Amino acid sequence: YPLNPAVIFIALIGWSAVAAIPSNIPVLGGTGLTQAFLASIQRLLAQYPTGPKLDDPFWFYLIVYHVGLFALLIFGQIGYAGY
Amino acid sequence: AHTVKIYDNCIGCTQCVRACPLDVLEMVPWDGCKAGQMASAPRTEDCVGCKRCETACPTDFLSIRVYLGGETTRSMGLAY
Amino acid sequence: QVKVVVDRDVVPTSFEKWAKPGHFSRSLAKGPKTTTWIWNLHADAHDFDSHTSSLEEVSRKIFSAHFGQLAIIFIWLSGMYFHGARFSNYVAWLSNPTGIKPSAQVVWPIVGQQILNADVGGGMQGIQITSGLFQLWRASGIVNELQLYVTALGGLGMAGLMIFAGWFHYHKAAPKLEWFQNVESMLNHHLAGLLGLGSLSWAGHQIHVSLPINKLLDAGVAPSSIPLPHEFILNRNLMAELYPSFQQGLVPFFTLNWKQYSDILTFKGGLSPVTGGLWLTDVAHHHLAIAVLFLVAGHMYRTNWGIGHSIKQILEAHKGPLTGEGHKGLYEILTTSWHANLAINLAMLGSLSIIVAHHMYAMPPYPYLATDYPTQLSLFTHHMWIGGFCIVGAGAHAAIYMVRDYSPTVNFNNVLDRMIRHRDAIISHLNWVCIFLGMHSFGLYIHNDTMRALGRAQDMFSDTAIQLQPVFAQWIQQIHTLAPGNTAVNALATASYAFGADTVTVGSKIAMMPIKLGTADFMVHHIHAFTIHVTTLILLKGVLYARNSRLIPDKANLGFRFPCDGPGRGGTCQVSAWDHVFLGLFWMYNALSIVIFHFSWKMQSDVWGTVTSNGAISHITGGNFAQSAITINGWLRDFLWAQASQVIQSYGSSLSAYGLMFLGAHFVWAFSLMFLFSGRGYWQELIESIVWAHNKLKVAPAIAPRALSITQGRAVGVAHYLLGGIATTWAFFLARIIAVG
Amino acid sequence: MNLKKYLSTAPVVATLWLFLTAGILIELNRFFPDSLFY
Amino acid sequence: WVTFYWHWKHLSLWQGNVAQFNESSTYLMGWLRDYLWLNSSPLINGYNPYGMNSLAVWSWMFLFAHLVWATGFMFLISWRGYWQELIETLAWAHERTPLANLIRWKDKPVALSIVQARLVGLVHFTVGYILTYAAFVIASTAGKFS
Amino acid sequence: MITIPYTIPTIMVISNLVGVAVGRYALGRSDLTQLIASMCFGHIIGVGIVLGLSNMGVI
Amino acid sequence: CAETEEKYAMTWSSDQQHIFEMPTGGAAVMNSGDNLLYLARKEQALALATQLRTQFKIQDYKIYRIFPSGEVQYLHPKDGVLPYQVNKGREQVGRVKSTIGKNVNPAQVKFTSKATYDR
Amino acid sequence: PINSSSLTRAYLSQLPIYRRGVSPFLRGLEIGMAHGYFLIGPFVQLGPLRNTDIKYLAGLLSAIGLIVILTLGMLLYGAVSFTNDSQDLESVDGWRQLASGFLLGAVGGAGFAYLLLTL
Ligand code: CLA
Ligand code: CLA
Ligand code: CLA
Ligand code: CLA
Ligand SMILES: CC1=C(/C=C/C(C)=C/C=C/C(C)=C/C=C/C=C(C)/C=C/C=C(C)/C=C/C2=C(C)CCCC2(C)C)C(C)(C)CCC1
Ligand SMILES: CC1=C(C/C=C(\C)CCC[C@H](C)CCC[C@H](C)CCCC(C)C)C(=O)c2ccccc2C1=O
Ligand SMILES: CC1=C(C/C=C(\C)CCC[C@H](C)CCC[C@H](C)CCCC(C)C)C(=O)c2ccccc2C1=O
Ligand code: SF4
Ligand code: SF4
Repeated sequence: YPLNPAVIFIALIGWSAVAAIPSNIPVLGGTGLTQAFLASIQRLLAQYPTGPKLDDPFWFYLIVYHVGLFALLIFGQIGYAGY
Repeated sequence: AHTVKIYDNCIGCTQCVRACPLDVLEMVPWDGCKAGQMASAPRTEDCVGCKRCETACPTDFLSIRVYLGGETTRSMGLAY
Repeated sequence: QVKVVVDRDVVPTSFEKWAKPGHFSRSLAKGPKTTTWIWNLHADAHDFDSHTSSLEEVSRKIFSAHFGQLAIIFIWLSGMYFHGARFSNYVAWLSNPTGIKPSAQVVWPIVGQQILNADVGGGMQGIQITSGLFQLWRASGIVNELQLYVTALGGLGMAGLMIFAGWFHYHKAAPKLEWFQNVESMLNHHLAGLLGLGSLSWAGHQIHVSLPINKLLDAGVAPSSIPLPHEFILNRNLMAELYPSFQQGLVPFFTLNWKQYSDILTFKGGLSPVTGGLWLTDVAHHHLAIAVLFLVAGHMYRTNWGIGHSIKQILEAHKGPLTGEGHKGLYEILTTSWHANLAINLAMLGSLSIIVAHHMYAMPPYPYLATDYPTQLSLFTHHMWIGGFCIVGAGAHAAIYMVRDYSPTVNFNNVLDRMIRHRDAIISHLNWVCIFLGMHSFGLYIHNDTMRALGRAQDMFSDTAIQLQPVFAQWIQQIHTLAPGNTAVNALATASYAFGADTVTVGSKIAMMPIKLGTADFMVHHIHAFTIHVTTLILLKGVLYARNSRLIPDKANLGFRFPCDGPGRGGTCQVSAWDHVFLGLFWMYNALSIVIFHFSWKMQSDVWGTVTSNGAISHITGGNFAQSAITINGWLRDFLWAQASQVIQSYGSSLSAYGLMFLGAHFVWAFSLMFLFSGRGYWQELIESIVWAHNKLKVAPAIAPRALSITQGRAVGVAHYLLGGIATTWAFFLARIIAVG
Repeated sequence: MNLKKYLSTAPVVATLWLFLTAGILIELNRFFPDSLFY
Repeated sequence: WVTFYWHWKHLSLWQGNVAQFNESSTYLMGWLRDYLWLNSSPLINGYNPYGMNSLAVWSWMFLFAHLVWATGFMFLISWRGYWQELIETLAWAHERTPLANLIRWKDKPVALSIVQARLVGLVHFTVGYILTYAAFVIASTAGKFS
Repeated sequence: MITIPYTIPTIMVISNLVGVAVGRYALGRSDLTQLIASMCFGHIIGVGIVLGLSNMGVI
Repeated sequence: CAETEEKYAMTWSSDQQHIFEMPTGGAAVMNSGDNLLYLARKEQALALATQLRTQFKIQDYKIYRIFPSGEVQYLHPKDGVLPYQVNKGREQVGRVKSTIGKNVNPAQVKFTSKATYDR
Repeated sequence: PINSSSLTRAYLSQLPIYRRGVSPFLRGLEIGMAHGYFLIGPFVQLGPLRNTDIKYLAGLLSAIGLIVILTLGMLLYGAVSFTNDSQDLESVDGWRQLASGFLLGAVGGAGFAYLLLTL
């Protein structure tokens, strides 16, 4: 059934770049939607047991990033329905 | 096996055979009734014993009686 | 295409067929040679899809019966407005709502029962309302008794329009099937006309009645200096003082200067701390949002002008590869059978009613609703139980569609029967999820039960013991704390005070407190996940095995309400698709009994109660949940034993009718069990041994006295199990919280 | 004509009659309440 | 009813207040109030979130016995042909799965026949009933005394 | 609502013209209901643009 | 399974590609010329015989009882005759002399390996 | 059908049973090498002696306490079922080598996790 498992990475630029340059200031991210996450993973990446439930820019930009990323890669498989 | 015995009230109106979903009961030409028919149960090894015959047995009291006997593979009616 | 084709003068309106009971079914007009004709007179009285296969005559019968239902609903609501008018203390309640307990029904003075007339203040006694009608009326802006008499009168007038309506639509103007299968128009008028104009016109009522009136009552004016709702529309000068945006007229609306309507309409959320309810500015703005959004939503169905969809060209385009055929067939499924539509509409109606229950405890939408806790309680509880039963009707009427109106020709390789191709893999993983959740939702209670009983309280699942803090609920609850500044940008307060900031105290009574969810509430949520998955197991087993199981490979031939097949296959009692609905009603009583027992005890420990000076806190049970919900001795002691003290000591007082509806509802509960455990092969010749005692005295009844049938004899066991078991919790709840709230 | 035949059925007569005997008891217990004698 | 009556007669004699019986036993909330609701108080305090005592066996057993009793209803109310077509889902799922289709049954899995099922539901009704009331006699009198 | 220099009716008629441009594409018959449907859609798009241009940003 | 249990192989022929319903569940394609169908148990197979025969003419049909040693049997039809129709070849077994009214009491069958109806 | 593809077939194929040929002692020693390493886990952190210095030793005695019971179930199932002597895991001798492999490999997994809880 999975006839065309061609590419995945086209969704990534398809989801980061559509949310990076829109800032939309007064929310959690005063910067863009993805810069407020990729900036907020390198503080925690080098073996940090922190990041509690009050850690807004990590935990919130986990779900609000992956819920569009999942949908846009699923629609990337819908991007092999016209084949 | 469920011993199905068919007594002499069986006036041969064939709701037993048409009611049984297993073809354990057939009709036998028997010159003792008005219709000349009386059911038989040869293949009681396939008999489930669901007593759907005794529902549709329009005799006085139940020409066909289904005695619940042994329980083999087929008579238990399990799928696997 | 779309047109209206209606037969006129169809059925004569004589009383002739009333003299033939059981005229309707050709299998039943034989006359009663047994008493089972009596009961089958009633179970076949609404098998409209089993009188005659002609869908036109069926569809006329049902569509005319709907107006009978709405006739009873308008008689009922006109009853509520008249009992609010004549019998209630509503005008007195409107003076001080936090002191006067709401009551309408004033019990007639016969032997003793005048003690049921509770002195609820207002200079007049009577049994206390817990339905919360007065909070709906203060939100409506009903000032004096005259609008209740007039609205009850209009309730009778609409009841007459529904009686004359259904009479007019079965007999002397009844439509064809081509009128009924016009479903793009039916959605096109319900999404827009019913719901759209309902919410829009209700926004008109709230803005031009409720906003000035519940601004004047928010100022605290007695209902004498308040003018008529009427008198706000004759001149804007009585509303321009209250909201200066009415001075600009509709000119800022049509110029799209909708910043100017910030006085009338806003997005605040939270709760008004004076009245304890929602801001009616938010609620009127809300119904404008449903108004524009539903009126937009109506126009997606092409009817006459070639503009819009049809359901067919939508469903056929979802031809996904894991289903193969896609939804090819469902528009012929859902426009020929009514039980399928009843399954969908009952499922979504019941789940909407549960959504109603949650959104009424945690965002109390009526003024002074969360300050009289019984109306706060039971409006949660009641919309749960119709919120429950209407789901099982789904599991009934999705089963009936699979038995009666299923057709494999129209329904070949689509999304529907490809489920039935692997219904063993459906029901088997529901089976696994039920056992996994049962161990991990109830074995934790046996565990903490034993660990508290074995003394080793360190080995429990308490706060102090092995903690099971619900991580996700606390996290997204914290997102809702961080709503009104971050993401709901133009908000001011949170979506509720069940999420975020400090509690709301209205008249020394706690409106809503931020609910903390820790390590006991976790396990009750896994109860709810568990007992929802069991009813989903029984009601998907009752639909997927409705027609051709691998045990009995002809249930479509046997029917829907057949009892069984027989003792063969080792016994096949209680095997029909009806019987899974029979079991889903018990598990309905379980699942909702622990939904409301989770409610009425976590919100007597973590929300409700009173406050004293310096912001001090005092719940009704006093924080006695998280140390006590983790066991069952803590559950049965601290809730079902300790909360009984205001039900059981209620004799001599005004709550004593509940003390009668507590005992007798135990009775009916246990009286159900006689119908559940025994069977008609006992009762039939017990009865016939009594028929000997009538034949001896020539008191032989002509209608021969059979016992009940099997499906009846178990259906009555459900219908007493639920009336008895539900009315126990009914009288226990209302007898509990009226003695406090 | 047939309306009285509907009013002669089992539940309608049972309610017009048990409504009547219930009215005998309720009206006979307002007029003579607390009747433990006789 | 014999032993509720005897036991509530002698919890009035042994306490001493015979008037507590004779005033509050002629109606049913006298029983469910003055006998079941009050004399289960030293039972159901068998262990608390403050500790426990010697009655913590019986207060456990009590709860245990309710779990026996209502499991009886699962066999008494809900009869076989539900389960006989549910064991087919379990045996389908066991046959079809990997790593367990090796471990096959010898006796074929079959739901309990409807004489056994009514019997085992009766047995849980008895064991649940009698263990609940043996918990309440002993925890009640051992809670008001000893 | 002021005249031809840039205001709210300036940015409604362009949304209505691209709306009726959609009506030329979405079952593009030249009948009445192209106008009554499609000018209504560009009217929805217009109202969704105008206040959205009014809330976050200069008009 | 097919390694230890009897698989019932219903074979039949038709005229048009109609659509029947499996006893497993869900619709089947119904090959028009001639088609077999391996099934589990006999009630499924004769329930399919009622599924087809009460709809339309489907005759010259019968299950070959595949038992795992390999050979077949002939169920249903047995004698080119429909079972409620009377053929003068079926020899009756399973009858007694009278009704239940002359069956012996089980205190006469007690401690003997007989049945309560044998006479 | 679905969930029977070649990734499923290739992954289930090289399992410690469905793979082609291993001595049943080592075929069971791989099974116990997984399971006995596994079962130290939910007795150290959550057991009754999780607060003394017998956090780790109670994992051994408890887990091997499960292991001898599980091999007892292995020997029951090979005692009752698998009556033939086809020398593989469907035999008696191959099954008791599978059970002895599960015992020695499982206790080896328990002691391996115990000595690897040193760090
Ligand atoms: C926009 C017009 C409109 C409105 C407001 C309704 C409203 C309703 N329809 Mg309905 N319907 C419509 C158009 C409309 N329909 C069309 C065009 C069709 C054909 C496709 C149908 C076919 C249809 C069926 C088949 C059924 C309904 C039902 C219902 C009721 C649902 C119960 C409810 O919500 O209680 C809330 C109740 C109210 C809000 C009361 C509203 C009553 C007032 C008087 C408005 C009624 C307007 C009425 C149509 C005017 C008749 C015109 C005539 C004089 C020429 C509700 C009254 C169901 C029902 O219960 O039957 C009655 C039902 O089974 N409708
Ligand atoms: C209190 C009585 C009671 C109990 C415990 C159950 C329990 C159950 N019912 Mg149920 N049922 C009941 C009454 C009860 N029912 C009644 C009255 C009805 C009438 C309508 C039904 C109707 C019904 C239906 C229709 C179905 C069930 C099903 C189930 C099972 C759901 C899966 C689950 O929870 O697994 C977890 C098990 C438990 C929570 C039970 C407690 C076990 C503890 C936690 C662990 C074991 C204890 C201990 C360690 C044992 C070992 C020691 C011992 C050997 C000495 C579960 C066993 C479903 C089923 O059969 O399959 C899913 C199903 O379809 N029930
Ligand atoms: C801006 C208009 C507006 C306003 C003022 C309200 C106000 C209210 N709504 Mg609400 N609502 C709205 C629009 C609005 N709603 C819309 C458009 C929907 C449909 C999606 C809903 C659906 C809804 C439900 C289901 C419920 C409420 C409830 C409430 C009340 C609770 C108080 C609160 O904090 O709610 C604040 C309200 C919100 C946070 C809702 C925001 C909804 C947004 C506008 C949806 C936008 C949809 C759009 C197409 C984008 C979709 C994607 C998006 C999800 C990111 C309050 C009166 C509750 C109630 O009945 O009170 C007891 C309740 O249960 N509303
Ligand atoms: C089902 C619910 C449940 C749960 C979760 C627990 C959990 C626990 N109980 Mg317990 N208990 C329960 C029900 C339960 N109990 C009931 C119903 C009773 C009474 C009959 C008791 C009576 C009881 C006693 C008397 C005691 C406990 C104790 C304990 C603790 C240690 C037990 C242990 O070693 O675990 C054993 C765990 C295993 C052997 C592991 C099996 C489970 C694994 C994790 C499954 C993993 C599958 C995996 C996810 C599959 C996917 C991976 C794969 C694809 C590769 C532990 C917290 C003891 C204690 O002191 O508490 C601290 C103790 O003394 N319990
Ligand atoms: C979650 C997840 C998963 C799962 C997991 C697993 C798979 C794990 C397991 C693991 C395991 C389970 C491991 C095991 C270990 C072991 C080893 C690697 C080995 C070692 C060795 C041994 C154990 C030895 C022993 C001994 C001794 C010590 C002495 C002598 C005897 C003997 C030799 C026996 C996966 C990946 C799928 C995917 C992702 C996610
Ligand atoms: C008690 C019982 C009965 C007997 C119930 C009897 C037959 C019905 C008793 C109620 C009827 C309605 C009484 C008839 C009274 C008439 C209404 C007339 C009386 C006069 C007035 C009340 C109108 C069953 O038939 C049965 C069947 C299957 C499982 C369990 C049971 C079962 O437990
Ligand atoms: C739950 C339930 C089941 C399921 C009960 C299952 C099939 C039995 C599970 C208990 C057995 C004992 C578990 C097997 C484990 C034993 C240790 C195996 C050996 C037991 C024998 C040697 C005695 C039914 O079979 C049933 C049948 C008829 C009416 C109602 C019901 C019913 O309610
Ligand atoms: S016995 Fe009853 S059923 Fe069997 S044939 Fe004679 S009549 Fe028809
Ligand atoms: S016993 Fe069951 S199967 Fe055999 S005939 Fe009588 S009813 Fe049909």
